[PDB]
Amino acid sequence: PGSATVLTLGAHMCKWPIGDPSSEGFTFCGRRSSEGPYCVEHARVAYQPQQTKKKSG
Amino acid sequence: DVLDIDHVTVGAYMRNTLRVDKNAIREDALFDIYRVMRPGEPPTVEA
Ligand SMILES: [Zn+2]
Repeated sequence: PGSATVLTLGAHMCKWPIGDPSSEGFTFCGRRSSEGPYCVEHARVAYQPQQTKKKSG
Repeated sequence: DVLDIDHVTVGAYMRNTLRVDKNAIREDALFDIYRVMRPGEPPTVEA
């Protein structure tokens, strides 16, 4: 569970959903997560870990 | 062992070229070559 609902979501806050939106309790983390939609604890699990990609140009 | 370069038979053209370039590491030369080939693109060591 988080510490902020879908209404009290301000700028520079975590937005990783927890639970089911069609459920009773559905909130977000709501922590210090500036310069990014998700938090630092979930930024490494959401995006592709170990980014290794390259091509020609 | 210092050098063998006179001014009558051999020239210092190859040695002088090492003082005009600012690239030292191989990655620097690779990035410069990639920028010269594909201009206007962020070069990476992998590509
Ligand atoms: Zn989160």
